[PDB]
Amino acid sequence: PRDCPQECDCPPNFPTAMYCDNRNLKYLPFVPSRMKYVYFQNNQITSIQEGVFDNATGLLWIALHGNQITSDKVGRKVFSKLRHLERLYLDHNNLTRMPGPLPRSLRELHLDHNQISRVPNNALEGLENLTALYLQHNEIQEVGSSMRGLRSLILLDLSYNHLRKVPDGLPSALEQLYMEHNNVYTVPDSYFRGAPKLLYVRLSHNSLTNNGLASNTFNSSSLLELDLSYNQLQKIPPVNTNLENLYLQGNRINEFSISSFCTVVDVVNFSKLQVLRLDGNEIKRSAMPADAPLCLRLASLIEI
Ligand SMILES: *[C@@H]1O[C@H](CO[C@@H]2O[C@@H](C)[C@@H](O)[C@@H](O)[C@@H]2O)[C@@H](O[C@@H]2O[C@H](CO)[C@@H](O[C@@H]3O[C@H](CO)[C@@H](O)[C@H](O)[C@@H]3O)[C@H](O)[C@H]2NC(C)=O)[C@H](O)[C@H]1NC(C)=O
Ligand SMILES: *[C@@H]1O[C@H](CO[C@@H]2O[C@@H](C)[C@@H](O)[C@@H](O)[C@@H]2O)[C@@H](O[C@@H]2O[C@H](CO)[C@@H](O[C@@H]3O[C@H](CO)[C@@H](O)[C@H](O)[C@@H]3O)[C@H](O)[C@H]2NC(C)=O)[C@H](O)[C@H]1NC(C)=O
Ligand SMILES: *[C@@H]1O[C@H](CO[C@@H]2O[C@@H](C)[C@@H](O)[C@@H](O)[C@@H]2O)[C@@H](O[C@@H]2O[C@H](CO)[C@@H](O[C@@H]3O[C@H](CO)[C@@H](O)[C@H](O)[C@@H]3O)[C@H](O)[C@H]2NC(C)=O)[C@H](O)[C@H]1NC(C)=O
Ligand SMILES: *[C@@H]1O[C@H](CO[C@@H]2O[C@@H](C)[C@@H](O)[C@@H](O)[C@@H]2O)[C@@H](O[C@@H]2O[C@H](CO)[C@@H](O[C@@H]3O[C@H](CO)[C@@H](O)[C@H](O)[C@@H]3O)[C@H](O)[C@H]2NC(C)=O)[C@H](O)[C@H]1NC(C)=O
Ligand SMILES: [Cl-]
Ligand code: NI
Repeated sequence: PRDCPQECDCPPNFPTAMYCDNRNLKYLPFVPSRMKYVYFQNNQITSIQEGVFDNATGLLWIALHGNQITSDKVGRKVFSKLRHLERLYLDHNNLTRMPGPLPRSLRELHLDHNQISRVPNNALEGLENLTALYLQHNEIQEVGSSMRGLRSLILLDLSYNHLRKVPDGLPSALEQLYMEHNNVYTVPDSYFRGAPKLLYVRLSHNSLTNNGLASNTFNSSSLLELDLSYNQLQKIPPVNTNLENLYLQGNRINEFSISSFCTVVDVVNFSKLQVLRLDGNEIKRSAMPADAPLCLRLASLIEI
């Protein structure tokens, strides 16, 4: 049992892999039953025909990035019988909608550099082993509640999109969240309290104003780095003493309030901030009081 499409290469030393990448292919051949790894990247494929993977029920990897696939030419239920699929690469195509339904066994999903306009609420239903989701460089306007059920998700990249609203609910294991270069103008009260293990957040180049925030929005005990540069902030939003890096350059901040870092300062209460950028705002260095180091006791680099 070693049949192989003529346009592809199947190594004898590794009979469960099939290489069809970078060959000017125009369509997908039907995959042999034994295959676990298939590589179709960097061709001129335009469609994923119905039933293409139905013989290979043991597929783990599918690489389809770097083609010209459109959403109307993704076959019906084409991924449905692949109940062990772990990794799927669909970045750099011509997709306008989320493909699906997707197998509940997925661990990584790449969908960046397409033209996806929206993530419906049920688009990622049941993917409880998904650890990384790449969606940057699309035209997404909203994702709704699609992220709530992803119990294993560590990384979510939504940067360089058209987001008007932050995701309505975050999963509990999330550590990295990137949403820079979007159109966010509001963030709700206690938004990050639902993500106990969140470490890195980027929200630069959006349309944030203090009136669109709550007092405690960015006060979270888990955060290490927070990037909010080039918004339209007039005041330093309050933060937790655990925060280590804060970027606020290119805003409209017109006062230095020490109470944004520490509500009370004593021998054991103080900010652990190491890096702080406040340059490109409406304050001079003299706006920072002489006794500021009592609060910012660890600040090694402060730019104003
Ligand atoms: C996709 O899969 C089909 C069917 O797979 C068959 O059913 C599965 C449940 C497994 O048990 C497979 O092992 C099994 O093959 C493949 O078609 C099948 O091809 C084989 C040839 O290797 C056919 O067997 C032969 O059939 C002739 C005619 O009856 C006999 O004279 C021979 O003695 C021998 O038995 C088998 O009949 C055929 N099955 C069907 C339903 O047509 C198909 O090749 C495969 N495609 C790829 C690309 O892998
Ligand atoms: C899949 O998408 C590619 C790329 O689409 C490009 O990026 C998008 C974000 C939009 O901005 C699109 O407007 C943009 O094209 C498509 O490739 C594109 O094909 C068209 C023709 O089909 C190309 O236009 C030509 O451009 C040359 C100059 O190089 C002119 O001389 C021609 O007269 C003609 O106008 C376009 O340049 C090309 N873009 C890229 C980046 O290669 C692709 O067609 C599409 N595939 C499907 C199946 O929809
Ligand atoms: C979500 O993922 C879990 C667990 O995945 C596991 O953990 C990873 C870190 C890796 O180590 C993976 O290799 C590993 O599978 C899935 O649960 C697992 O399901 C498989 C069935 O496909 C179970 O296989 C069994 O394993 C036992 C040995 O304990 C054998 O005796 C059996 O014959 C059978 O092969 C596996 O045990 C099970 N693991 C756990 C920890 O539950 C889960 O299926 C997956 N979710 C979805 C929807 O696919
Ligand atoms: C950032 O957030 C911390 C902690 O926030 C606490 O936990 C959240 C989940 C919410 O439930 C908050 O409501 C809650 O306060 C803030 O630290 C907290 O500051 C308050 C002062 O407003 C402390 O409360 C006071 O404590 C004294 C002495 O115990 C009492 O006498 C007072 O009556 C009053 O209750 C609170 O103890 C303190 N918590 C911790 C864990 O340190 C922090 O102020 C905030 N930062 C900014 C800039 O707003
Ligand atoms: Cl980039
Ligand atoms: Ni880019």
